[PDB]
Amino acid sequence: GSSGSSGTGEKPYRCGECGKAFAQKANLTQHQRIHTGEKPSGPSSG
Ligand SMILES: [Zn+2]
Repeated sequence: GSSGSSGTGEKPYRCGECGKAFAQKANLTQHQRIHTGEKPSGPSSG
């Protein structure tokens, strides 16, 4: 999935666990997953 940089302003949505932010919820909701049960491997997806 090769895409560019979507034109989005500030981010109204701000995570509650850490305090992150995102222009769209879909981006945040998927982020919270990082907190929900910490894995041994860790968030790398490299
Ligand atoms: Zn967070």
